[PDB]
Amino acid sequence: LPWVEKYRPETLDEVYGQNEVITTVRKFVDEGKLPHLLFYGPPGTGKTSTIVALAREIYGKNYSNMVLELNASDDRGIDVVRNQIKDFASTRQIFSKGFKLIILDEADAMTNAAQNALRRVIERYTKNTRFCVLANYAHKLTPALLSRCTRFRFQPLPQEAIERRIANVLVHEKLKLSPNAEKALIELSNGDMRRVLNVLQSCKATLDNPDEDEISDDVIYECCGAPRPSDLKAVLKSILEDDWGTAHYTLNKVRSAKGLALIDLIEGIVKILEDYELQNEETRVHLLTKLADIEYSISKGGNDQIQGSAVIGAIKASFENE
Amino acid sequence: LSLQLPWVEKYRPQVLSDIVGNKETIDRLQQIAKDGNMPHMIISGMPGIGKTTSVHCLAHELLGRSYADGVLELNASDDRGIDVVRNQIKHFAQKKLHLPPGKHKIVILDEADSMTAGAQQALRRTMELYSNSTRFAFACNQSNKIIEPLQSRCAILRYSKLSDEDVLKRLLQIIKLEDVKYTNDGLEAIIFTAEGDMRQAINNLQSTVAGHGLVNADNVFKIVDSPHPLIVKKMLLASNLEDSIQILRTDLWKKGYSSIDIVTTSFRVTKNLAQVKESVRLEMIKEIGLTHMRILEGVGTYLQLASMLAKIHKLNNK
Amino acid sequence: LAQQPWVEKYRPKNLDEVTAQDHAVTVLKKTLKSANLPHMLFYGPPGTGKTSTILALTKELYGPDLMKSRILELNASDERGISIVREKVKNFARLTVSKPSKHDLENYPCPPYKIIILDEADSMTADAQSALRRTMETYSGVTRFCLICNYVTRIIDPLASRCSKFRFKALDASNAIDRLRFISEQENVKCDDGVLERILDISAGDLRRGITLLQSASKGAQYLGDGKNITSTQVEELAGVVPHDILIEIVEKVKSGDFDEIKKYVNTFMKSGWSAASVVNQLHEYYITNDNFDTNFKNQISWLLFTTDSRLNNGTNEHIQLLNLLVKISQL
Amino acid sequence: SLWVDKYRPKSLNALSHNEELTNFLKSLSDQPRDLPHLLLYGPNGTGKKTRCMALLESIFGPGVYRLKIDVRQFVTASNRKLELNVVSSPYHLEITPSDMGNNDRIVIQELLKEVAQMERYKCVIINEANSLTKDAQAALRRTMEKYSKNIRLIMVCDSMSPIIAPIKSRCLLIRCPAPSDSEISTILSDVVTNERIQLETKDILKRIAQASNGNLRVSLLMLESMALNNELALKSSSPIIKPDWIIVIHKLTRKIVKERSVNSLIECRAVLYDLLAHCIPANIILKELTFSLLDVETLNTTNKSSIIEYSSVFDERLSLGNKAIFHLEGFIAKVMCCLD
Amino acid sequence: EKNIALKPFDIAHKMLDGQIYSDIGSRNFTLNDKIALYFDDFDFTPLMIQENYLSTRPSVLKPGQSHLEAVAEAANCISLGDIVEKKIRSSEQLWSLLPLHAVLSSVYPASKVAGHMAGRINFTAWLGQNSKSAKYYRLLQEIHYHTRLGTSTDKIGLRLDYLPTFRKRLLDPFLKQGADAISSVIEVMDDYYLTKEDWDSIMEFFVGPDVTTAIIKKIPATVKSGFTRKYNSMTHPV
Ligand SMILES: Nc1nc2c(ncn2[C@@H]2O[C@H](COP(=O)(O)OP(=O)(O)O)[C@@H](O)[C@H]2O)c(=O)[nH]1
Ligand SMILES: Nc1ncnc2c1ncn2[C@@H]1O[C@H](COP(=O)(O)OP(=O)(O)O)[C@@H](O)[C@H]1O
Repeated sequence: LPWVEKYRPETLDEVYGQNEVITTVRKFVDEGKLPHLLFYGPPGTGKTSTIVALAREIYGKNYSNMVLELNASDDRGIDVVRNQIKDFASTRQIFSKGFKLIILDEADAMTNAAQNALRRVIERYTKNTRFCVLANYAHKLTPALLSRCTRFRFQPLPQEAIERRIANVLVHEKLKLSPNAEKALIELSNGDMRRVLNVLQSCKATLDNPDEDEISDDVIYECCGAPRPSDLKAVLKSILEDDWGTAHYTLNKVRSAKGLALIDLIEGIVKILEDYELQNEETRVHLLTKLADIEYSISKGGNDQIQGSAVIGAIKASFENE
Repeated sequence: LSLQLPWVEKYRPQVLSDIVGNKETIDRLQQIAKDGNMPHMIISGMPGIGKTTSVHCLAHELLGRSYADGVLELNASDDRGIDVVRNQIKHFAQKKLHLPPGKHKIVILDEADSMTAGAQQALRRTMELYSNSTRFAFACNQSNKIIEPLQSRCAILRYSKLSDEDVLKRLLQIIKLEDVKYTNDGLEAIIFTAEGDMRQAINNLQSTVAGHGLVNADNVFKIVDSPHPLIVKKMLLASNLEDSIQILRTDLWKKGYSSIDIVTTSFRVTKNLAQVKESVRLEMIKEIGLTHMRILEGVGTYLQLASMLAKIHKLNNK
Repeated sequence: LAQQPWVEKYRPKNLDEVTAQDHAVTVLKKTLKSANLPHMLFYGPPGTGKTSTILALTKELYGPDLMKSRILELNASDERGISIVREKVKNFARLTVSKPSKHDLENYPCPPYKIIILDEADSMTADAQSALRRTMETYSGVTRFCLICNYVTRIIDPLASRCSKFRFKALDASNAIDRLRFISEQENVKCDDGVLERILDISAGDLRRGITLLQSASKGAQYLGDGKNITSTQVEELAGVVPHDILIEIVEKVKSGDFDEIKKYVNTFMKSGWSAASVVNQLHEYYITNDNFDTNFKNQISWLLFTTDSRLNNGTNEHIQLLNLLVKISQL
Repeated sequence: SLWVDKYRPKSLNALSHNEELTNFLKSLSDQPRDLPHLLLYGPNGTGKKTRCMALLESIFGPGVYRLKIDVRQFVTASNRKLELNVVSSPYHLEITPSDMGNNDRIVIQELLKEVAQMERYKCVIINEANSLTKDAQAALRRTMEKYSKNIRLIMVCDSMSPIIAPIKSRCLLIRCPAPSDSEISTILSDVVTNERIQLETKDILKRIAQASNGNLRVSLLMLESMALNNELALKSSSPIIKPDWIIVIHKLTRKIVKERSVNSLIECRAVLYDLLAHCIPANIILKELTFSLLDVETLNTTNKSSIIEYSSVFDERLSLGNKAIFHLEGFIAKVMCCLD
Repeated sequence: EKNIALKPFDIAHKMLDGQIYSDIGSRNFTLNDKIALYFDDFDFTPLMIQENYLSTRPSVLKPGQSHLEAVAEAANCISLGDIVEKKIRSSEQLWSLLPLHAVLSSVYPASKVAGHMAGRINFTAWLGQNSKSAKYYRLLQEIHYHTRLGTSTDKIGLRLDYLPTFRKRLLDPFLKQGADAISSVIEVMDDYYLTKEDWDSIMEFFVGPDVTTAIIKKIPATVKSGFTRKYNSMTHPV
């Protein structure tokens, strides 16, 4: 069984904070002003727990009759899910008078046409059905769907909470994790507990002895398929200190042998260059502008070797200002 | 448990007089309702401004009781197919329904510009065949994409984005009807967040009333999911590029705000920076829009935001 | 006749025939020894043997007769989009698994799952890769996915975590030239000295492109009479590579710096039909790797070449872009 | 008919320039069964289409020139009903899918599938292959892989850069350089001897060849126009005749160089509006204006460098825009500022 | 009713006024007001700004800056706005970029060339020119379809290269030979399946010194009558 389903926050106690959303939705229900809700944010913040707690509070024993739980990423099809929604809306019960709640997890995975059809369905059944939409990013949804849904943002979990959850998972699964590996995993996941759990499970599976072996940072980076900071630092050092031929050879060799895309290399180098102490602002201005231009040109295609040499030249030229 | 009636749905306009913006178009629609005999019309404008709502209000005024079955709304880009929606339109047109002599059945089509050649010709033929009892209203974003034969038969109405004054008037009316306690800065913040989006403004007002009760700037910004305008203003007006990048990293990128929200809030804030000369504001807006276009093309990285900040800082120091 | 591309014709049949990928082959053999085959992620420089190795592993797993029925090969880049690829995968998985015969069972393990191979998986978008991960999770019982890509970092973490990753080292120049020489001798291709080296240089070490270019050159040699040897000029013509003499003339015209002379030369160059993009690429290769230019000149010329390449990628007039690029370099 | 069309070579033996390419085509026609897919690239008006037709005549016979034109109707998605002009012969087809805009991929797929099903093989000639969309090129690669038994594609383009690598790997790259001035002079001499045109000296043909910039079609049409104006007797003092749009563009260049002001910019806008409305492409206008500006002898190196830089910038902007007059006026204004 | 058509004129006149771009006028009429002015009739505002931004006398010129530099910067921004508009109105449907298009096409060039209107606000000529270009492209497509079997060229090549010689072979003989050249003209038309409608359409494609309206009008009516009578009196290939 996946570790994402396990250790999932089952009650509001497991949620670190965000009681404001619960209180606002409770007031909406009490005052009879409940709109179509949209909960978005990183996975693991407690959107599902919050909505199921609200549904249990509203309905109680008839949760299975008044709540329809759907997942838009099931990929069954637009017509089948539309039929499901319509038959759930049409199955009114006299002994269970009241609005019916529909929960759609991972709605951001839908195509634009599916989202427009969902918005039309929401408008059609708004008289007796209330829709709750769960997504990872609100900007991935169509503007038509966004306007009709009241937006609630779930802030990313604090680093201390993520570390506590990681420690709980480690002690539950008897896994030993190096502090460097833990820092790398936290940095790569970027406040997403699902990524943490998936990477930990995969690393445990790949271990020859999942009970008496410690996961290193190299294992984490290999599992995530991410550029190691050591390689990026070596490339940056070669660019900054060595001449043009050596820098070009080093960049090409590193990003071809290790399978690092030029855009990912640019992102890593920009991340590293943030901590650099620059005596001139023009250095940072030139670096940022030129690297953004190169990345945008990369997104449209173009010559790969020319773009790599452009990156090298942009980094070299900016540092001429000290 | 009872019925749920959100403010955005309860206070949506029903009669024509409930619409705030587009004075000329609303006056034309009111005249059409007054003299009856609704001509075929094409309402065009940027999406999301509520073009279909105006014709819905016109249908409510014209028909009244018979609005339940005398009005059919459809989407031209329906996934069910153009043929099936055309068949539905034909079935509705052939449906017999008694009406007062001065009124006619109304068919509202959304995203009519998505229709291609042939389908538009068939719709024109259907409209001509049943013009005695059925009138057609087409809603589209680009009026030029509608074929000339359809445009000649219809009367063009142009719908524009609501101004801040209209949003303020609607919010004041809602507040008076709901005895909402508020401050001027709170309404200013709500109008600032919703750039002519009436539904977003009403939703934000409702959420602020529920969460805190008193509508002021702090509570509105706490409710609003966009980055806080003060943080964006500090990032933009910082005299040092390192300070701007640090503010970005700490307060916007690491707080889960997407790049789209960041650039939109930067665009909103730069427009209102009265301390800065308008030429510098226009240069900053140009850079912000360039990075917004880059983000919308699929880049959307943190490096683009850093470059935007670098260019803005370069502009500021002259 | 049984005409077949030389790339697919000379693919190694078994894992033991892979020359330089010792580490990946050893790890794959160890995995094959285990009764369970996890999802596989093949990454490395192009033309290293990723597809060859996965096909050899499939052959050793199934058998020559059963492997064709048990394999679906897709290219997520050349395909129309996500929907076509995912629907084809769904149809392949939903189809009943072919029953192995007695000979297949007694000669090969014949595992009860079918292998789906995706080529150029890194070119997929994030949404496409998430949909592919969902499809893999849905049908993980009976299908194992092998993703072939050049950059492992272009694959999202949720999809990459599900796959055991095998790294293919770039082929050594000696190994690639030996493979090309062996292919040429078997097909009786008369090649002059340095022709295979020129083919490898044009292909930038990509053995797939090198084999394709060698096959194309062999076809051209049949059309030309006298049965002469293939020469570097022919392969340069077939690959769309501007001759080095024209590049030297362009460099000298830039060095002289006369605007009118450069304009005249570019005007007379565009009449020969040579590609401007090839000229830009070769100028980049010449200038960047040249020891006669200092750091500042290369810093400026890298940005110049980048701007010219970005403008050429938008579908613009080659003459204007090339003239602007050559004029800008002459002012450095 | 016009001399450019009357004396067009109708066979591989009738070709007079680029002897190596003629020998290559003759060798190709000797083995029709194993004919590869071809991609011919080079400057405009160099004889690519003529060479393709000559190869088709060598393979199938003179019947390839018995051409009949028909319109094929295709029902696409959302019931868009399209018309494509297909020039056909009892042995081959000629299509220009770029005339359908972004709907080229579906037209190509439908028509190629129909041709393959209707079928040793039928050759399909695709004009302006470089302007095909990438989806259309992917569909072309799919049809090449699926229907290589019955379909042999002959793609003609002016530049091979927009062509995708998968297409290039499965096709034979043929480079067609523009003829030299001596070959153009020889062709024009043959034409004038056939038409019995008086020549004071052979240098007139050299001047015509130089003025055409290697474009054989342009040189032939210019020779015909000059002969008609001079009563079928060309003299050494006969001026070189240029098309109307080229004359207008040269006048615009002279006006821009002479006076740089806002009123001059307005009148340049009027001239550009006149040029664009009469089916003169924006890229052609920009290229001609730029190369006329660079030929002015009163401009120094800095002015010409600024002009070519602005030309590159606004050419990129033209390739990414909709309203061409905007970019053309921007380029002219920038040039006026740089000259002043 | 006419106020609807007058609205773009008023918007263009207000946006090109130099008073609202000074330091004092900016406070009274802020940037939000100008963007709102764009969003009123946003279909025509960029067109009107592009049409009328060369007819001003700039009062907002920076020291050391001439009128020509200001109009060059305005034209640069206008072309950028056109690119943004193309990206907006394509299949991508990026309607969130409307304020950016507003600034790039209407507000920034107006700020660059703001001043007193030296003349009158003229309606945009791009729509009529676009319609004319579409009509002539349809005519050229028809001519190319008719003459495709005789000419080895594309549509653009037919316009650029073949048409001058077709003019020399179809209209010039009438000027020097009168009605005696009708047979040769008809013979040339027959070789390319050119109808009399195609002959009329061909003469409309010429610009500058090659305009044929006055030349055709100067041709005697008897010559034209004989030409059309001889054309109608004989069968033609099709
Ligand atoms: N006499 C002669 N004329 C040629 C030769 N090659 C091309 N031409 C002429 O060049 C003109 C234009 O060639 P075209 O088919 O349009 O080539 P493309 O448009 O560049 O592909 C034709 O009308 C031919 O008359 C040749 O070898 N000999
Ligand atoms: N290690 C190797 N040993 C022998 N031949 C190889 C090796 N790697 C690649 N090749 C040659 O490359 C050709 C196909 O390359 P391919 O495996 O498709 O490249 P990629 O790694 O991009 O999939 C085959 O014909 C094969 O002969």
